[PDB]
Amino acid sequence: SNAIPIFLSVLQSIEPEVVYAGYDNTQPDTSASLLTSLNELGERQLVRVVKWAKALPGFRNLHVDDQMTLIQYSWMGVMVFAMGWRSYKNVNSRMLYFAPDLVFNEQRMQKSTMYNLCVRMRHLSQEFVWLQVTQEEFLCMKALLLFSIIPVEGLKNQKYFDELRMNYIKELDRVISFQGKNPTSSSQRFYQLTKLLDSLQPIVRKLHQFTFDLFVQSQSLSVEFPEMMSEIISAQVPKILAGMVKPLLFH
Amino acid sequence: ALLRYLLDK
Ligand SMILES: C[C@]12CCC(=O)C[C@@H]1CC[C@@H]1[C@@H]2CC[C@]2(C)[C@@H](O)CC[C@@H]12
Repeated sequence: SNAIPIFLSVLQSIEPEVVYAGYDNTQPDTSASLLTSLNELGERQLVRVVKWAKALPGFRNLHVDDQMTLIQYSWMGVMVFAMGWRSYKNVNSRMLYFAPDLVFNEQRMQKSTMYNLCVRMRHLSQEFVWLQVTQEEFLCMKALLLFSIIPVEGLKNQKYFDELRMNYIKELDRVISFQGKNPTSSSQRFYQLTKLLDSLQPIVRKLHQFTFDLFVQSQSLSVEFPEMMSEIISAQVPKILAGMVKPLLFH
Repeated sequence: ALLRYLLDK
């Protein structure tokens, strides 16, 4: 559907720029300070995710209702995947590189009160190291995450979504073979990377549970949620936890 | 609103 050297050019050109959390690293870390900063980081990243998705070819040809649905449900996965890439490129996946001014070591993972989820996210980052994911594969795979979760009743124009998603799957397939392999080695690589994408979903589901817990207790825990974060978490996350969405896997 | 505001820009 779209030439392989062109696709990578478009994806590189629209890739969001670095965003800082704005965290005061001179302060002592508390659960509330770290979680509020992550909430603030998510709001800042979410603004870039919308601008990014709008520039993804074919996305804005969806009905605006479906565009809302896709961003509302997939923003967690897109951000966690990009975070794993950042940790791979910056600290060789030894720490969680949420932002240049918000890097989690073991101490911050403990005081965040989601230590086990942080460990799971570092394991995801380590898969980048073991697989030696290219930047070209990363960009194609991240684009696919916009097409990873849909309502159980489907979208307004499900058929167009189906073909656009199939298209972006083909783009990943073509990028892998574009890089010199035999067809056997390219077929294994496609399975590895799609299995990597599917491994995101259990992590994302736990993160959706965790963020709804924080939101419910935000006042008592002194954990602040920015405005757009609150609008999505108070609307689409409950539907996710109610089983009203389905992940679109590969394996 | 808000997410819709960003998409309509
Ligand atoms: C997406 C963020 C912020 C962006 C990023 O790099 C990944 C990270 C993953 C955990 C999230 C956080 C946003 C805010 C969240 C949702 C907290 O509420 C609980 C888990 C956090």
